[PDB]
Amino acid sequence: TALVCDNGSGLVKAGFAGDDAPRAVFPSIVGRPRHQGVMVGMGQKDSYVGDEAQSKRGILTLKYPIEHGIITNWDDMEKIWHHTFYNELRVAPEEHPTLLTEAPLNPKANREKMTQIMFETFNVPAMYVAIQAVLSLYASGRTTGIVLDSGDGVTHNVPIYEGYALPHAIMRLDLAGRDLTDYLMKILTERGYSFVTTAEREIVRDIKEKLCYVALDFENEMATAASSSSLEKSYELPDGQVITIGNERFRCPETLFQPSFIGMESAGIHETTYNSIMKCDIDIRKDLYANNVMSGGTTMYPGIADRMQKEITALAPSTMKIKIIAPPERKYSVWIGGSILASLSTFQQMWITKQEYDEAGPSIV
Amino acid sequence: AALVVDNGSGMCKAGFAGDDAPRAVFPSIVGRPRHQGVMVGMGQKDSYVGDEAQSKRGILTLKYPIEHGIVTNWDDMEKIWHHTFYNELRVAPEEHPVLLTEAPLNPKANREKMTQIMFETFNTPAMYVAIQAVLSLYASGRTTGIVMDSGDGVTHTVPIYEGYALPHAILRLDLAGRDLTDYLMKILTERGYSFTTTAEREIVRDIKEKLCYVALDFEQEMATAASSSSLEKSYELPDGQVITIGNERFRCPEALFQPSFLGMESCGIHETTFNSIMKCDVDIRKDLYANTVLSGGTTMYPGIADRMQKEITALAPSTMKIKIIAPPERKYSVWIGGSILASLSTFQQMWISKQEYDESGPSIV
Amino acid sequence: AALVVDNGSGMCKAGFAGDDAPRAVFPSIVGRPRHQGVMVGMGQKDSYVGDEAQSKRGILTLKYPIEHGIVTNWDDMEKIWHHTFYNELRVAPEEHPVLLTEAPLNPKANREKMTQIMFETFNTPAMYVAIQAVLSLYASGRTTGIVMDSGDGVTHTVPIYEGYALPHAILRLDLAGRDLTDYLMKILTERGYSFTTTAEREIVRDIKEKLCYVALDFEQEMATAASSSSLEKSYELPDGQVITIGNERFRCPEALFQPSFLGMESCGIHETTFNSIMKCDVDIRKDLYANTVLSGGTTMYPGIADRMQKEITALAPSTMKIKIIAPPERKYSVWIGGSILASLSTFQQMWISKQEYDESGPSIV
Repeated sequence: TALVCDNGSGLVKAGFAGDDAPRAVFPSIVGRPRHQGVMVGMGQKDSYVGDEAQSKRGILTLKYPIEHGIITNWDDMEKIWHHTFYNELRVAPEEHPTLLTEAPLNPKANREKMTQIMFETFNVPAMYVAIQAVLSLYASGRTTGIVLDSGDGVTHNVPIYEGYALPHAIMRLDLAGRDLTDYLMKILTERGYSFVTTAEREIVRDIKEKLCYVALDFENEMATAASSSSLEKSYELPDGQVITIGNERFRCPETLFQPSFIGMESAGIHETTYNSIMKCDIDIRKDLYANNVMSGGTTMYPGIADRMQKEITALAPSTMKIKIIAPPERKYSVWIGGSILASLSTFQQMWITKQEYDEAGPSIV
Repeated sequence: AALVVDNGSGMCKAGFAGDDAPRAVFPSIVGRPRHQGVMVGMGQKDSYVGDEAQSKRGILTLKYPIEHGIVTNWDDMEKIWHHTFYNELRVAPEEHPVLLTEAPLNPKANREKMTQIMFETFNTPAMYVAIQAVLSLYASGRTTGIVMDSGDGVTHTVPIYEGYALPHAILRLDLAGRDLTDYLMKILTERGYSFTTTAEREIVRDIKEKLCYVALDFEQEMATAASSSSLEKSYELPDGQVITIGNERFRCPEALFQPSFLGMESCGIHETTFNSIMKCDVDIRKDLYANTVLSGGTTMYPGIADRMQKEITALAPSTMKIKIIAPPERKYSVWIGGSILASLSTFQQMWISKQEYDESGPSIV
Repeated sequence: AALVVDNGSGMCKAGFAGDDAPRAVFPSIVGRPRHQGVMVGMGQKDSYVGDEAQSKRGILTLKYPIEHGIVTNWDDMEKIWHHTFYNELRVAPEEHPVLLTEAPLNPKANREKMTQIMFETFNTPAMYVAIQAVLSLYASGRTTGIVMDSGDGVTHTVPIYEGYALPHAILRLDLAGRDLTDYLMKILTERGYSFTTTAEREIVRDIKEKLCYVALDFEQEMATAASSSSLEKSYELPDGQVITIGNERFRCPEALFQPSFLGMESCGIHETTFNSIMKCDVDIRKDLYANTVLSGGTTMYPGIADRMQKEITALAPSTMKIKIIAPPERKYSVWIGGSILASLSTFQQMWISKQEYDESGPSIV
């Protein structure tokens, strides 16, 4: 049984081929001690990764290595690719062909850095790297179509004709889950609660996952929010201090459609979907909109699919009937797309072997 | 069973002698695979053709081999027939004698060239090259008459005497399909509904069929359209605007009768008819005016017949019955007429066989 | 003196008739005030626009009013002209007639809507609108010919007959300024150059202009680069180490002729031009070939002229004298051709007068 790993900014997803649900599923944090120290039971470690890092947080500084769908630093990444295959997956990489994910339109050196490292350090008999959005479209049973794959780092749009992405029209919008968490922090503060730490960044991303809803309309909602507490959700902080959340519960996910609110001059998601298809062929536009597909983290919200239809349904070319598929299991989609493909009795001529590396080197990726 | 292959200018039809609808229908396109630049490896098959080539497009050079009925280029046209046999009907031409379509106003040297290729390269047992309109009258169960084809870019009026065309009078006029569709694009430019070619030109064509018709009288229909609301038809999008087209619907067919609308020099389509008839035999003339028959895609406008019968009555001697025979299936009349023809046992006493090619060569048809 | 307003998709150009070079040249941007929160208010100037908006940026939702020579919004755009008048040229258009320039097959309703805004909102005495390319053929000193424009967003190949564009041949191909540079970034990164998303996209653009060209033959330029370091050019960053880029400099512009590098389903800058010309009149063609002009910024890669003369000679029949004119100033050519037409009084007895909008209304364009 071979390995599949959808890494992200915030979330790694990993395991074996053909397993329905993933084995390793963990926050890409590496974490440094704020003092030298060893206490009881276990000798001192240099960094803490994943879940280890998430519990150690207060006595750490936390550092993420993947930003915006790109792996910035590799040192940190190895500490994570250790925490998979050894800690979470509980095997030895030696027996096991591995698949890692990649960003729609990742630079070449980066990709071949994955291929260098996994063949040297983790020494796997075979590796594959595979493009996130496409693997989602696969898990969703389709050949052609357009994906919105959004996580803590990035939202992409990747138009696909017949199992192939059209690179020229990929939108990579740098507004996503991190931008939506620190904003939710900022606006809960702009209700009237004092948020302080990067741990309280978890408190907000929790409210973000549980209480939020992509405003089905923006203006109709603000009117009812002003008129009635009816929209408010109570929230027990780990303190016991029951707070409130009301108009912000839509003001936060809304930033996907309007970058105006925070910072950028750019188009909101509805415009980038439509816009990427303007950069695409007319014949296929129809098969692209017919099958919009969603994955990642920052797709997971209430209202967002319903919204994603209506908002565009005002913009596309004259025949192009739309339908926004956000598979309910969507976070794991890429990995389901990976796992099954990686189990395919065909796919054994699609892996890169360790031998292929020792003959030809990293640029084979 | 023998073949009928109706290579309409952009769209080849095929099948067998004795069917009621064409058994292989496809775009007569040859795709030449390409990216220039000295690509190190291209792919399989030097030319694609047909519905394959339609999907394959962006990687092929797509062009119709045919122009107006005429083989422009014999090489990529040969690939059209090569497709018909060993791809479309999955047949073997050495077993299967083929009726071959030829346009109104199409002599001599391609017949002469056609009989070469088909008897040497594709070793057909026998063949007959046959005028598109001359079979179109056969589908309508007739033999004397005048048939009017208008397909994509061609009108055609062919004075048929007894299943024989009188070639000098066969008119071809530069008015059909596109010249009405790009003109209909220019009709939706006063208001106007954006399509241009980015590339909703197809949707313009799509309006043409579903929502346009013929004014029996232009003037009373103008004032009646100015009386609004019943003539206006919504061309809604499953998306944006519920666009409304009114004046359009009768405006665009009218360029057939008044070449004022498009700038082009023409007598009316009614006078095209007259200028086949009066150029020929007189003892057949109300047998022409009473076997005046229609063929092709641009004939199918709902109201042309009532308009035609009238508009020829404005011209012809009083003492002639104008009787506009338009068949129900006038899109495929040529293939049907060919099916009937190659269901005559007497088509054996009629086509040219292998024998007569190996003796006479090219000029035999 | 009357006006000429070259609203190139991200950069407008304005001024008068008679002037050599553009008199107001600016980022076609109109920024709305923003911030969200909900607070006291804002107050002054509901849209800061032009370079005022370009300095502002991170305080205003700036947006791009055009994309692919298609106007994306009219409200923002109206304020581009209003800026042009009462800020840029400091003029009032009720005195000053305007000339405007659009895309080759700028969508129908965009042309008209444009004029409405100019005739009732900005009440011009007169206006001549036309296609950006037609003017650029007049800048090129021609009347008949074909223009292959490549700005930032899309190509256009416009068969102009005697100062008139023919829309049925005019093709538009999504290969331009962005698409070159986004590749060039992905191709610097093999050496780990990695400017990614700092700010240095404009530096990958600075490389593009200052150091790139088009290989004459490709495979022999490959071996020539592989004999090293006269083809490489070193590069000091605004702040940063001297880099060296070699193989790049032709590899990226080749990719106008080659879509496989970008990974796209497209024809090459040479062939789309061929397929544009063939759709034009058999006769006019001789001097469409013999007067291919290049215009727009993304043609500017050195070597393209000798390259493209050869490249069309790979595709066109030998009986026509191929001769690619490319002007040294192929950014300003559309305002130059603009100013040529605007300095010609025959077009005074020919442009859209206010009175003709009082007669015909929106339809007049």
